[PDB]
Amino acid sequence: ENREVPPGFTALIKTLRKCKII
Amino acid sequence: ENREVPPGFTALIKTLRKCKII
Amino acid sequence: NLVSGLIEARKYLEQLHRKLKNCKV
Amino acid sequence: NLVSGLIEARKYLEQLHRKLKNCKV
Repeated sequence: ENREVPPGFTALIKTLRKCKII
Repeated sequence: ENREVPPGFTALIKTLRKCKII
Repeated sequence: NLVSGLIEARKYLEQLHRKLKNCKV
Repeated sequence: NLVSGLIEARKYLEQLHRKLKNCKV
């Protein structure tokens, strides 16, 4: 994806997972 | 992108924070 | 594919939001 | 942008993603 709902979102959520939140 | 990062992200974040409580 | 990416990103976001809503507490 | 939210949503997205990145584990 490279217009709307940008990679930054998916990356944030992935980072949140990596951080061990869920 | 005209409408980058939609209200849906805010609703997600809100529900995430709610679910987390902390 | 651009639109595939968009709808999939939307589906992913929506599904996460739905779960995190259903969590309720 | 005229749509509103965008700049604040972006700022929050970045700030939160960066804060989460600093979690490092």
